[PDB]
Amino acid sequence: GAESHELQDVLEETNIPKRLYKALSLLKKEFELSKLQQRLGREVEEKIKQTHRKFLLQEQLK
Amino acid sequence: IIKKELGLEKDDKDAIEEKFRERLKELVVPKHVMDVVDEELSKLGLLDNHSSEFNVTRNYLD
Repeated sequence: GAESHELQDVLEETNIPKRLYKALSLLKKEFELSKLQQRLGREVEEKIKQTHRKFLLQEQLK
Repeated sequence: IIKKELGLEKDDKDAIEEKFRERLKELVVPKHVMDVVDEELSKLGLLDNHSSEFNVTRNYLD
């Protein structure tokens, strides 16, 4: 999901090892960014579920 | 929640406590009024931000 600049830089890499390593590094960047998004989403999902679970505990007490 | 106020800024609604206290800290004052102030502050902490009760509490504390 990188912009056109990273793709152009990958094209600029004449040697196959260099372009392949750049592509793998960009794959790592994509995976880690998606990991940050997934971790944050799961964190807040559990937090909101726990917020509702607080009301569930309230109703159980009632 | 992901930003955790790192995308917005602290609403300062809780900061109203200290704002009013420092707005009063400097005054040599009787004691009954302090306990009334503390009760109003506790109600403010309990009362929701959007409540009309909360708005009247804010005006009375002003």
